[PDB]
Amino acid sequence: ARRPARCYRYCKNKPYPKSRFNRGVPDPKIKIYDLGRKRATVDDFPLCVHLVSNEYEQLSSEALEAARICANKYLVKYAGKEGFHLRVRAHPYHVIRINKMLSCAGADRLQTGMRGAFGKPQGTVARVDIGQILISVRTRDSNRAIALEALRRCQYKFPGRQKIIVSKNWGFTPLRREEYLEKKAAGRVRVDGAYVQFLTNHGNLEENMRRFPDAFK
Amino acid sequence: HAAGLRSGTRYAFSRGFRKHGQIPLSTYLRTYRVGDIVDIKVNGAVQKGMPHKFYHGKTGVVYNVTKSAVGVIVYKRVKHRYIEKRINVRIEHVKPSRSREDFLRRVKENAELKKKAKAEGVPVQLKRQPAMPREAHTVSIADNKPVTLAPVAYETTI
Amino acid sequence: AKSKNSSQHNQSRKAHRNGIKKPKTQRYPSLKGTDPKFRRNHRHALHGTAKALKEFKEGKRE
Amino acid sequence: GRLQEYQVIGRHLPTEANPNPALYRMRIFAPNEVVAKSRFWYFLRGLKKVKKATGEIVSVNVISEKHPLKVKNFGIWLRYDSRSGTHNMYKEYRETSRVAAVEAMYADMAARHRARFRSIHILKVVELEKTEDVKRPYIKQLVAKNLSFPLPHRVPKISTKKIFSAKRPSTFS
RNA sequence: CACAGGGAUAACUGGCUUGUGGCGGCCAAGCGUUCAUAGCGACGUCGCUUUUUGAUCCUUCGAUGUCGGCUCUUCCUAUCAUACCGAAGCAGAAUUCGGUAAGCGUUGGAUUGUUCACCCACUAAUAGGGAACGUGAGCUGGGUUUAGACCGUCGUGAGACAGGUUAGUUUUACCCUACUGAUGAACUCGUCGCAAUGGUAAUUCAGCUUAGUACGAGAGGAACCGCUGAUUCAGAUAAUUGGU
RNA sequence: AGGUGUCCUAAGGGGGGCUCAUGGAGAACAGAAAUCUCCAGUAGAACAAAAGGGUAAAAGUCCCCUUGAUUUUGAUUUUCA
RNA sequence: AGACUAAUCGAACCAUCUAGUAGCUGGUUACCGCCGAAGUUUCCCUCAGGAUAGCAGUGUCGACCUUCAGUUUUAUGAGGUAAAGCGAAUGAUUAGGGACUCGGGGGCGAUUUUUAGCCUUCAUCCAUUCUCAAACUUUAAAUAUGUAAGAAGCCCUUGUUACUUAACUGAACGUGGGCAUUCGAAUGUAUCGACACUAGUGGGCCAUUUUUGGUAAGCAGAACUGGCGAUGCGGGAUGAACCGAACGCGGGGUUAAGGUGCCGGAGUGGACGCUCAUCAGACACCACAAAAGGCGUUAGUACAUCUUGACAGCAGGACGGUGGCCAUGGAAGUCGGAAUCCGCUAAGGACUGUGUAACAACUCACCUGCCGAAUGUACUAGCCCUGAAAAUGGAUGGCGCUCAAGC
Ligand SMILES: [Mg+2]
Ligand SMILES: [Mg+2]
Ligand SMILES: [Mg+2]
Ligand SMILES: [Mg+2]
Ligand SMILES: [Mg+2]
Ligand SMILES: [Mg+2]
Ligand SMILES: [Mg+2]
Ligand SMILES: [Mg+2]
Ligand SMILES: [Mg+2]
Ligand SMILES: [Mg+2]
Ligand SMILES: [Mg+2]
Ligand SMILES: [Mg+2]
Ligand SMILES: [Mg+2]
Ligand SMILES: [Mg+2]
Ligand SMILES: [Mg+2]
Ligand SMILES: [Mg+2]
Ligand SMILES: [Mg+2]
Ligand SMILES: [Mg+2]
Ligand SMILES: [Mg+2]
Ligand SMILES: [Mg+2]
Ligand SMILES: [Mg+2]
Ligand SMILES: [Mg+2]
Ligand SMILES: [Mg+2]
Ligand SMILES: [Mg+2]
Ligand SMILES: [Mg+2]
Ligand SMILES: [Mg+2]
Ligand SMILES: [Mg+2]
Ligand SMILES: [Mg+2]
Ligand SMILES: [Mg+2]
Ligand SMILES: [Mg+2]
Ligand SMILES: [Mg+2]
Ligand SMILES: [Mg+2]
Ligand SMILES: [Mg+2]
Ligand SMILES: [Mg+2]
Ligand SMILES: [Mg+2]
Ligand SMILES: [Mg+2]
Ligand SMILES: [Mg+2]
Ligand SMILES: [Mg+2]
Ligand SMILES: [Mg+2]
Ligand SMILES: [Mg+2]
Ligand SMILES: [Mg+2]
Ligand SMILES: [Mg+2]
Ligand SMILES: [Mg+2]
Ligand SMILES: [Mg+2]
Ligand SMILES: [Mg+2]
Ligand SMILES: [Mg+2]
Ligand SMILES: [Mg+2]
Ligand SMILES: [Mg+2]
Ligand SMILES: [Mg+2]
Ligand SMILES: [Mg+2]
Ligand SMILES: [Mg+2]
Ligand SMILES: [Mg+2]
Ligand SMILES: [Mg+2]
Ligand SMILES: [Mg+2]
Ligand SMILES: [Mg+2]
Ligand SMILES: [Mg+2]
Ligand SMILES: [Mg+2]
Ligand SMILES: [Mg+2]
Ligand SMILES: [Mg+2]
Ligand SMILES: [Mg+2]
Ligand SMILES: [Mg+2]
Ligand SMILES: [Mg+2]
Ligand SMILES: [Mg+2]
Ligand SMILES: [Mg+2]
Ligand SMILES: [Mg+2]
Ligand SMILES: [Mg+2]
Ligand SMILES: [Mg+2]
Ligand SMILES: [Mg+2]
Ligand SMILES: [Mg+2]
Ligand SMILES: [Mg+2]
Ligand SMILES: [Mg+2]
Ligand SMILES: [Mg+2]
Ligand SMILES: [Mg+2]
Ligand SMILES: [Mg+2]
Ligand SMILES: [Mg+2]
Ligand SMILES: [Mg+2]
Ligand SMILES: [Mg+2]
Ligand SMILES: [Mg+2]
Ligand SMILES: [Mg+2]
Ligand SMILES: [Mg+2]
Ligand SMILES: [Mg+2]
Ligand SMILES: [Mg+2]
Ligand SMILES: [Mg+2]
Ligand SMILES: [Mg+2]
Ligand SMILES: [Mg+2]
Ligand SMILES: [Mg+2]
Ligand SMILES: [Mg+2]
Ligand SMILES: [Mg+2]
Ligand SMILES: [Mg+2]
Ligand SMILES: [Mg+2]
Ligand SMILES: [Mg+2]
Repeated sequence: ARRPARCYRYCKNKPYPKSRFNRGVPDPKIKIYDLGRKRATVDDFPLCVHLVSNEYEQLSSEALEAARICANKYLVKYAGKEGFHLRVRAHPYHVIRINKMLSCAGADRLQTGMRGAFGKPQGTVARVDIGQILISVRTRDSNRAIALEALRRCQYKFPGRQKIIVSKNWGFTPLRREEYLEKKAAGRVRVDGAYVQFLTNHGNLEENMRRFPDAFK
Repeated sequence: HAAGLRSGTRYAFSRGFRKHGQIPLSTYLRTYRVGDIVDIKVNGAVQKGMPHKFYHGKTGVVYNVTKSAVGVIVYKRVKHRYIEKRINVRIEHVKPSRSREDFLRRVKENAELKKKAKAEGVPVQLKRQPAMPREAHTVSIADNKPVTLAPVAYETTI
Repeated sequence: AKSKNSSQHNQSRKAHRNGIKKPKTQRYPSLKGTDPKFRRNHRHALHGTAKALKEFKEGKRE
Repeated sequence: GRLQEYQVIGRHLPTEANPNPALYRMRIFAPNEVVAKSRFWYFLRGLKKVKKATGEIVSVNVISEKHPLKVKNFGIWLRYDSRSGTHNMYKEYRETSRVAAVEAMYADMAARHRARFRSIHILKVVELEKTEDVKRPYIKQLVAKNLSFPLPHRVPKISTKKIFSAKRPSTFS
C-alpha cells in the first residue's frame, strides 16, 4: 500500500478525526515530540529558531517522523546530547480514506465499480496553514549556525515551501528578550520545571508574598 | 431521510445557558385582546400547545381568546402564492410585540403637537424625512495641531 | 437507466413570472373558529341593539 | 502615471463624549484628488480605528516644487509584495522635482521586479543635501568632476512616409 | 428460436483520467578494509509515459467483419551490436557507469491454436514499441462463438457450466481517388545540349602480419597501418556448368 | 452513525412527603465491595426502547384514593394538490 | 437428425374473422402579422408512459377605482453557519515541576521490619505548558428573513345581551360628538383586480461562489443566481455555453470587447528599463509542466574588513631561552604520550606540512617593501538556462521578427 504522497496533498474534506463513529484506524507513525535535554532551565537556552510553513496543505505523519530523525542526528553530532532542546509542534489528527478497488471488489466479484464507494481508513495526516510553526529549537547563543543548518537540512522531506525565522523572544516564552530580562530583575518571575510563572497582583496577599519574596522589598 | 414534527430543532427549542429551571411568573399575568400584535417564541419546557417549527419567530394578529390559549393569524408563503394560517398557541409561547409601538407613539405626539400650532398659527413640518447631507462649518486648529502619519516598514513578530 | 433525482433550478423564476399574489385584507373578518360560548351570546346582543335603534324614531331618543 | 503631490487632512466624526477629535495629515502622490482621498482612507485604516463612514475630510491641497529648475538627488524608502513575502528597499534617483522621482520609481519597480502599483507602499522621500551621502554607484558616476562624453552611432531621423531613399545614410551626427 | 425498438444500456478501437503497471529525478543515515556520493542508497518526497490492468459510458445496435500466424512498407528512442569519445576500487585481458548518435543490422529449429513462455545451435548482436491493440473484396480457419454427438460435477425435470473432447459453406470491384507503368491536343518539322526540383546505398566479420611484443612477480595477454578473402544487400549479364 | 412492525391496569389520571450519582471521615465478625451515622454534593443519577431536547418541595422516588385509555359531533396544525 | 410432409417445418398451404392491437420507429402539403414555454411538485406493477399543480395563449367583464412593488430608509423580533475557544463542561493529546506512602513495583541500614527510617518507578492530586473536533461548546458575524409606517385612523360621551364580574365592573358590536390650514418616510407606477376554456412540456445540459462521494476524470450528486436549448451579429485564427451586445427596410455620425510591420481596415507612434536561448518568447476561459540547481545577467537585505591603506600579484625576512618536561641503538617542532611560558622586536608558532639514523636544509604561519580604492562571506526575487523521452510532415493562425514585430 502507501500510495504516493501526491494523492493527498490538498485539504479537500472536512476534518475526520478518530471517534466512536469511525473505528479501526491505524496507529499513527510519530510518537516522540520532545528530544534533547528537555528539562533545562529557561535561563540556559535564550535562542530560538522556527520552521514556518508557507502553504495551506497537508503534512503526512510519515514525513513528520522523517524530519524529526534527520534534524535530531545532526544536532546531536555537532552540538552534543545536552546542548539543545527540540520540539515538534504539529500533531496529525486527520484520517484519510482509501477505496480498495481490487481487495474489496476483486476476485469474488461482489459489487464492482463506483457502487458503494465510501472508503476505509488508510492513514493519518496533519493540517497546516500559512505562517504556522512546524518545528522549534532552543539552544545557546554560540550555536546559531548549527541550529540553522539542522533546520535547513530537514525541509527536503516536506512538500511545499517552508521558511526559517530567528525569533526575537527569549526561549519558548512569549516575551521580548529585553522585556523578559528587565522583568526578571524586578522579581516578578519565579522558576518552575523548564518554564516560569508570573506575578499577577490579583489574589490574596498572603501566599503572593512567599511565592515571590523578591517582589516586595 | 425522515421528516418528523420536531426534526432539526436541536438548538431552536432548547433553553439557553444558565436559563433552565423555573419559568418567570409574570408571563401568566398578561392580557390579550383580538387585534393585538403578538410574536411567537417557543419555550422548550412546556410541551403542550406548542406550534410547529415554522412559526418560531413569525409575527401575527390575535383573532380568538380562550381559557389558556390565543389564536393567531399568520401568512405562509407556498410557492407562487400566500396562504392564511390559523394556529392555537399556549400563552407561554406568545409575547406582546414592540413592532407597532413607534407608530402608536408618533400618532399621539403628532395630534398634540399639531394642536398647539393651529392655536399659535405656524406651519409644523411634522412628517419625517431621511438623513440629509451635512452643512458647511469651520474647524479651528488652535491647540489641535495635526500630526503627520506614514506607513510603517515590514517587521517580523514571531 | 439512471436519471436526475430532483431539482429547484427554475422554480423561483416561474413563481415571480406573474407576481406572488397576497390575499386582500378586508374590514370584516369571518368568525370561524371563535369559541361557541362567546358566539351564542354575541348573536343575542346584536338582535337587541337593532330593535333599540329601530325604536329611535318612536321611542327612547337616547 | 502622471502624478502630483497632495496633502489631505481627516478627522473622526465629533461626538458628545469626544468633541474636537484629533487631526491627521498625510502626503499622497496621486493622479487626481478623487483618488487622493481614496488612498488617505486606505492608509489610515491601517493605523487608527477610523473608516470613511464614520469620518470626514477637512482639507485637501496641492504641494508644488519649490525650485523646479534645479537638479538634485533623491532617496526613497519603500516596501512591496513579491510573489512570496514582503520586503524593504532603498533606491535613489537624480532629477529636478519630487513628483517625477515617484513617477520614475513606479516605472523602475515595474520593470526590474515586476511589481505593480497595487502592491507598493511609499515610506519617505528625502532630498540628499550633500554629495557624500550618495550610496549607489550608478549616481556616483553622474556627479564626477568635469563630466563630458560623446554620442557615437546615433541614427538620423527620417520621415516614416518617405520610402526609397536615393543614397546611403550616415551615422555621424 | 421469433417480433417492435434502444447507442437513454454492456462485449472491440478512439477520447478524458493514471489509482495500479512501466520508466526517470531530488535529499543523504549507512554499505563499500580506510572513505556519504568509483559503483549503490534506507526513512521521506517531486514527476513523466499510454505497448499493463482498472474507472467512466461521449460517438456507432435500418452492422465499422470480432484471436494468432504468414506477407510487405514506414515511423519513434527509453541504444542489444557497429563508428568516435568522457569516468573507475581502469597494470594487461575481460567487464561496469555516462555523452553525441536511429546511418545500418537484429537469425535457423523441438513442444503449444496460442500472444506469453522454455530449452538446443549459430552469431558482430540475436534490443523494446507505434501505425483503428497496422494488415480477412490479401490469404489461411488451428482457437473462440449457432445447429449433430460424448464424459464428469449440478438440477425431480426441460436443461446449465469464463470444465474437457470430436465434426462444422469465408460472397462482389468494371465506378471515384491513391499508387505502378503507357499515349497525348495547341505554338512548322527535326537533330544536338543545359539542369530547377524530386529520389539516393551500401553493410559487417575473419585469416596472415605487427607479437608470444607492450603491460605483469607469475599466470596471462592487446592495438593503428599494410595484405588477402568472406556474410547480408544492390544493379547488370549468358563465354562456360546446371534446369526447362 | 443508528432505529421501528413492540411493551404497559400502570410504566395511565389526581394529591402529599422526601432528594439523587459520587466523594471525605467514622462503627464487633466486615475485607476493594453487605448494614448504620454525620458533612459536602447544579444533576455529573433516574424517567420501558434508537438518538436529540426537557425536568429538583419534580416530570425522579415511596405512600393514599381511582379508571378522562368514557359519551356526541364540528374547527385547526404537520407531510400536501 | 426436431428429420421429412411440392425450392416452405421447433407445427404445411389457401380464403375469411381483419383496416386484428401497439406506452414503440417513420411521415404529416400556401403566405404575412402579434404574443410566446417546459424537463419541476404530489400519486400510480410507475422509471421510453399517464393524471395533478405550475409556466403559455385567446375571450372578456369590474373600475379608470389612485391602487400597487423580486427596491432603499427608520423602529422592532427570530437564527447557531464562517471565524473564535480548550490556564471553560464532554471527547482527543505532548512535556517537565511541587506535594504526598502506605496505591502498585523494585531496594537499602540487621531483605531485621507494622522502620509514616533511608532510596526510587509508575499511579494520584494541585498550579503551569504544546496541538485539535461534520455528528463538541461559554461567546458570535457578513449575506439573506417575519411584522409595522394610520381615515377600515386617534379621542370623548353612553345603548344592547341568555357571556363574564361581589358589582353596569368588563367584553365584543353600536347611536351621537370632537380632530385636515398639513391623510402623517424615499423612488417608481412603459401596466389594477376577478373569472371562463384550452395547447405544448414533465430525458435536460454548461459557468462564477458555497459544497458531498472518488487517486482522479470532457465522471456521479445538490443550494442561490445568470446563460445554451428556442439566437443571429462584432471579438477569442477555428469552436451550442466565455467577453461586448440581443435583430422591421435604408442613409449620415460616435463607440464597446478586441486591435494598428504584411496577409488586414488603422502607428515600423512617444517615454524609462529587463532578456541572447546549438528547445528563446509572444494575452483571460485554453489546450499544460514540478521538486532541486547555475561565479549568465540585473536589482536588493544583513554583517565584517579598509586611506593608520586592505583584497590580487611580485619582492624582503621568517629570530632566543630550548635538543622543553617524557619517551630512546636513535625522535633536535614534526614515532609517540602529556603541558603551551618567556626574551628580542614592526613581525616569525615549545609549529601546518616536506625532510634527516638522529641534526640539517626547505615550506607555511606571521610581519615588512611596491601600487592606489575599494574588498570578503552568507541570504532575497526578476528575465534567461539545466532538470525536459513517442511514434505520417506541421503549426504563437501563417510569413517573419533581436536598442523587437518579445516581457
Ligand atoms: Mg506509481
Ligand atoms: Mg470530498
Ligand atoms: Mg431533515
Ligand atoms: Mg433557543
Ligand atoms: Mg401527550
Ligand atoms: Mg426526470
Ligand atoms: Mg431559464
Ligand atoms: Mg451513450
Ligand atoms: Mg501513473
Ligand atoms: Mg562507514
Ligand atoms: Mg548519484
Ligand atoms: Mg524509495
Ligand atoms: Mg487506459
Ligand atoms: Mg461503450
Ligand atoms: Mg453496434
Ligand atoms: Mg452505419
Ligand atoms: Mg471497412
Ligand atoms: Mg509461426
Ligand atoms: Mg538519447
Ligand atoms: Mg553507450
Ligand atoms: Mg532507416
Ligand atoms: Mg517453423
Ligand atoms: Mg494502444
Ligand atoms: Mg487489429
Ligand atoms: Mg473475407
Ligand atoms: Mg486478423
Ligand atoms: Mg482490408
Ligand atoms: Mg475449426
Ligand atoms: Mg455445437
Ligand atoms: Mg433446421
Ligand atoms: Mg441426477
Ligand atoms: Mg463447453
Ligand atoms: Mg473443435
Ligand atoms: Mg464431415
Ligand atoms: Mg480485381
Ligand atoms: Mg618482462
Ligand atoms: Mg604463455
Ligand atoms: Mg581481440
Ligand atoms: Mg539478378
Ligand atoms: Mg545444356
Ligand atoms: Mg443508514
Ligand atoms: Mg399513577
Ligand atoms: Mg404523579
Ligand atoms: Mg408530587
Ligand atoms: Mg440532558
Ligand atoms: Mg418532499
Ligand atoms: Mg437437439
Ligand atoms: Mg405447394
Ligand atoms: Mg421441402
Ligand atoms: Mg399446424
Ligand atoms: Mg392468410
Ligand atoms: Mg389504420
Ligand atoms: Mg394490419
Ligand atoms: Mg415575429
Ligand atoms: Mg416577444
Ligand atoms: Mg429507468
Ligand atoms: Mg425517444
Ligand atoms: Mg395569462
Ligand atoms: Mg454551531
Ligand atoms: Mg446546524
Ligand atoms: Mg470552524
Ligand atoms: Mg469564542
Ligand atoms: Mg476541552
Ligand atoms: Mg480535558
Ligand atoms: Mg508527573
Ligand atoms: Mg458546528
Ligand atoms: Mg430586520
Ligand atoms: Mg413522471
Ligand atoms: Mg400533463
Ligand atoms: Mg439526458
Ligand atoms: Mg419523453
Ligand atoms: Mg463543450
Ligand atoms: Mg453533473
Ligand atoms: Mg451523464
Ligand atoms: Mg445569446
Ligand atoms: Mg463569431
Ligand atoms: Mg485560441
Ligand atoms: Mg501598441
Ligand atoms: Mg492596412
Ligand atoms: Mg517605435
Ligand atoms: Mg551565446
Ligand atoms: Mg539569479
Ligand atoms: Mg549586488
Ligand atoms: Mg597583500
Ligand atoms: Mg524553458
Ligand atoms: Mg512558429
Ligand atoms: Mg514558438
Ligand atoms: Mg495574433
Ligand atoms: Mg525602447
Ligand atoms: Mg500584431
Ligand atoms: Mg511594450
